[PDB]
Amino acid sequence: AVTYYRLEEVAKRNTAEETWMVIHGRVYDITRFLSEHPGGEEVLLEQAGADATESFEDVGHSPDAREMLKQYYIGDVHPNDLKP
Ligand code: HEM
Repeated sequence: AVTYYRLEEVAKRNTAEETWMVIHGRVYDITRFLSEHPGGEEVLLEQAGADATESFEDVGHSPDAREMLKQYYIGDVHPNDLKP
């Protein structure tokens, strides 16, 4: 039973205390990654709660970073929130 979030709840996690992001319709808690993030600490906080999809793809991220993504996954965006 995969879990769901809602953009709204996602959005509440705009801090360093707790960092969430949405990439390709999956939510993540990046909280712990920041320090590891080769491209920056500030870039991500710059988009907490946000759907950085467009952003992360516009910076080109590798398959390796993609794979890294799997460890910070917390769920997917609510279907009803999915934008089709
Ligand atoms: C969990 C989310 C993210 C993960 C796991 C991740 C991972 C990585 C990794 C592994 C690299 C180094 C080389 C590569 O694999 O391409 C990298 C570089 C970088 N990423 Fe991220 N990234 C994430 C989110 C973002 C976002 C949202 C942005 C922009 C808003 C961003 C901007 C950058 C920049 C600027 C660099 C390095 C400088 C450059 O290559 O231009 N990253 N990231």
